[PDB]
Amino acid sequence: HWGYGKHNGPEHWHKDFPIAKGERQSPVDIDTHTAKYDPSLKPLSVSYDQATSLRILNNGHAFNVEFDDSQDKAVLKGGPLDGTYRLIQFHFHWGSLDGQGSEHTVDKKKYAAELHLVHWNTKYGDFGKAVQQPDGLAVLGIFLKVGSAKPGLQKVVDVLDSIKTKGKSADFTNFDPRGLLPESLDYWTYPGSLTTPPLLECVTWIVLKEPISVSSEQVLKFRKLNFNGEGEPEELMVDNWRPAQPLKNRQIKASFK
Ligand SMILES: NS(=O)(=O)c1ccc(-n2ccn(-c3ccc(F)cc3F)c2=O)cc1
Ligand SMILES: [Zn+2]
Repeated sequence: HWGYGKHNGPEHWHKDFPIAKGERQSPVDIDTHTAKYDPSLKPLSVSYDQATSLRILNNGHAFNVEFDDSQDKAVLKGGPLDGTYRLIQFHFHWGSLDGQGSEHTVDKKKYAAELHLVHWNTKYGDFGKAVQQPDGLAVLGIFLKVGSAKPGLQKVVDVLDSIKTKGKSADFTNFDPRGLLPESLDYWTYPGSLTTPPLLECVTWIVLKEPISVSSEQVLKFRKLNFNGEGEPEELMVDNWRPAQPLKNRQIKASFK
């Protein structure tokens, strides 16, 4: 099965998932000087006031905080998007060292981690139908750097001991994802893909310019998670990021200049 190891990592994925070599794969390097300001881009509308978190799950590749997406409770609209996209889950990618961990890069700079807030287009009725469509998903990506603690992240950090291994889940209600956002909603956007198998080319990527800062203690707690299940040999869940893929015939657009 695919993973992030020496024998099953990103360079192997194309054997089971040939779209890994496709025309709109993610992540990419964001070259800030070649991105083009698009004044027709609208400000993002992030409406998370009614978000209903349900649970947190270690899926063996990352941990997902999952939300109730059976009604328009937490939605993303505006920006480059047409229609309404519902928040289904968020997760992170992170490194074994503070100098790596993000999937997107900015002028080849790697951040310590990257947050992905995953949303699906309500015109397709459910998430599984949405991932089959070229405009099915919108993922809001936010970079993490190590510095001051992020207070809004601490309740995530504190539950991780309960989902150490693959397949473990825990109740996780009343979490407010607005506490994970930076001050500015300036962004870059491009059409791309899921960054893990099945690597489907269904994502409008929206990557925020402004990182959030988390403390060294917070990221150390991510690095104590395990890829393995309980009772299997322990392998630390670190470096669960795919490297930058070729931009090919794509232009990255900026909402700011
Ligand atoms: N890192 S990311 O681009 O934000 C990303 C990467 C992979 C996923 N992902 C993996 C499996 N699935 C999935 C789950 C249920 C389903 F019906 C279809 C899927 F593709 C999925 O959405 C979701 C998000
Ligand atoms: Zn992700």
